[PDB]
Amino acid sequence: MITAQAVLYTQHGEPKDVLFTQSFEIDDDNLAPNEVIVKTLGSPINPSDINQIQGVYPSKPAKTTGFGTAEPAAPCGNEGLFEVIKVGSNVSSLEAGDWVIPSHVNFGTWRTHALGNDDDFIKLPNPAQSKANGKPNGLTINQGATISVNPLTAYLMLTHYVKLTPGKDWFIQNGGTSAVGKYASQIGKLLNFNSISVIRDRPNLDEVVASLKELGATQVITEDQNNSKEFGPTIKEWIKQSGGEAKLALNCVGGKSSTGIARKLNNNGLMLTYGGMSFQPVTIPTSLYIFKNFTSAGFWVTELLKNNKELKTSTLNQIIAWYEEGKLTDAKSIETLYDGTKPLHELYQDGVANSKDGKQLITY
Amino acid sequence: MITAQAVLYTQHGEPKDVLFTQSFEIDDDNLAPNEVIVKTLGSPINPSDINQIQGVYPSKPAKTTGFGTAEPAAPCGNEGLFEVIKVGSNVSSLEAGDWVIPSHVNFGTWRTHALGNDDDFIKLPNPAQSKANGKPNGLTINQGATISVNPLTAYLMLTHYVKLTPGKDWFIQNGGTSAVGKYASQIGKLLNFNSISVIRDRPNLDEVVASLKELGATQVITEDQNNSKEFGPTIKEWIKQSGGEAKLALNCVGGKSSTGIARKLNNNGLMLTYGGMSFQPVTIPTSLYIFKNFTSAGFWVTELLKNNKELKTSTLNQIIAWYEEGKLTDAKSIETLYDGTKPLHELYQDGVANSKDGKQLITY
Repeated sequence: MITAQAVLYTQHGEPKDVLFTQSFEIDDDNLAPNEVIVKTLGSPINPSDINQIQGVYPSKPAKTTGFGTAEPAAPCGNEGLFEVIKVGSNVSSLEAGDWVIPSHVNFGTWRTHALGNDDDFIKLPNPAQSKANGKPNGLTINQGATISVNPLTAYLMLTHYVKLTPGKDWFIQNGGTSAVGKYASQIGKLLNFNSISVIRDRPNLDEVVASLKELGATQVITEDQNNSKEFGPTIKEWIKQSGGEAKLALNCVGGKSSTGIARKLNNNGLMLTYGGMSFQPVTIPTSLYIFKNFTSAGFWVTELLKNNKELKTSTLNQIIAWYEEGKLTDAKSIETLYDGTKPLHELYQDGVANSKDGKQLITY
Repeated sequence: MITAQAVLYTQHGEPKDVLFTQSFEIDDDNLAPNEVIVKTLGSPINPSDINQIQGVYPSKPAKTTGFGTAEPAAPCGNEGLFEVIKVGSNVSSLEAGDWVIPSHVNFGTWRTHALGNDDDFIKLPNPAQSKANGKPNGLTINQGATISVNPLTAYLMLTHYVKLTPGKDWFIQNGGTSAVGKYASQIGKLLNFNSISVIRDRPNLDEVVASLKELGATQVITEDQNNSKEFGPTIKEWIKQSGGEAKLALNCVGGKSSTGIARKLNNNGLMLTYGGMSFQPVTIPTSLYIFKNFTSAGFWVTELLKNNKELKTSTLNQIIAWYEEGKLTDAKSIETLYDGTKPLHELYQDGVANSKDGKQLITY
């Protein structure tokens, strides 16, 4: 018997108000043939996890009595890295010591342990296995635990919609220092796409620019420069000199920033909106739609990879391999280790409150 | 020889400052084999016509000296109804008395006559021909003169992008009292599509609403109602009771109105923006793109039909048949007849100045 902890809520609301910790049992002596028990290594806090709890994100786990509660309760967290502890008699795809992530969203990763079926999980190579496979790196816990949302988002937006000609064509993105933005710059470099990253001005601007360019952004401009009529010829020349075209815009900001990046595209451009900065709508001039054959659409990795296991698998495999081959780097998380002195839900509540400090990873 | 008049400008600007009327001669008795001489019967004043004159429209006729000016001067007008008066020795597709429209944009329709090739024109049936062939109606001059843009725009937006299920599915549009809006309502009735028309409020709202419903709008709402959060449930219930979905939004306004109609689409909705209400960008909440698989695109009839003569023909033939059958109606134009006692360009200048009165048609 294993006693486990899970972070739950019985009603939607702010995490600081509605979260609690539930102790529950998992019978490791009574595994069904296709069942596996996993023990959590780490799980991050993403905006989507918080919005889910808040009741404003339309993909969420059902409230159930599964954790032995008095009322139906929902678990929390959609991504996480776990270690396989024990497998049932018919399980061949997993064995003890393997690393896994959930195969689907809404699994609930803010907890110490989970019992599921072997197909509720996708195997990642653990460091010993990457090493034995001759790879120069193994995945870190943070890499494994955040692999399933941000890296896939960047990869898919860049490859699944418009085909950019390698060595010629351009994408432009705002939120250039966001997690997805930094992955997009790296993947753009790997795919041989040119890119412009648009970022907020800041005091250490020269250093941030050099850092993004090392990641793979071809050019970096500020939002003031994006807005500036008089800075605008510089950008047209960049694209002209390359011999290609700006075909794709990635928007996670909205408002004036969305306008500014849309206007930099050539004719027949596509914008994908994958995020937003509160009550700031996507704002595009009428003339771009009518006279420049401009299209604006959305991206939501959750919906896209719903009923597309092959696309999910093959994208995941490439991201894993790139970490192993030293070709992709993650932003560092602030790690809080659960040792059992403080209620689990409180580590996550602190993480939520401290979101502006950086990506919060609760580790175990 | 024929003595003709054309409305020209040598410099871009407001029509009231830059237009003048140029006399020119057309060699009546000296047509090349494929050439055609037409007399204008009527040409409307459209916003795009004015925008070309202002120099802020991306598709314009070349400035030349072919009208007998001293400087380069461009003609005016893209839409118009002409009557063939004489044809060259190898023309078989057209004869004297035939009604025709220009086959391409930038023809210059604000003039009394023109010389072209047979392939610069598309034939429409004249009323004598429709009548002789047993049709209950023939085209009026206004119908013919205005057939080439607005009716085709309404037909194509409704049928070429998304397939609406007869009896069940919905489109929503703003500018419901616009020429295109009133065509879309009628086409909606004829093809059994449900529709919501959003219109600005006005002192005679009830009369306008009754009139749009007779043309074929299923429901008519004000912009206030469009902006109301509390009205969402009524719209949701209209769509639920029909068993269909709101799949298509037609936007010619921008700003809050565009937000409003977008929000009323079901998942997987498409917006086509075909016009805009002066410095009001298309404004779409982030959540629609991410969570409702919303797409926003453009519509420009000039670009769509450039190299799709067959789509143009087929569409036009339908509008022509509906007019002959009495199934489609135009909005009545204010007509100013050119008789030689007032300079032609002054008739157009007055029309531009009187745009708020209604569509202006100069006749000959």
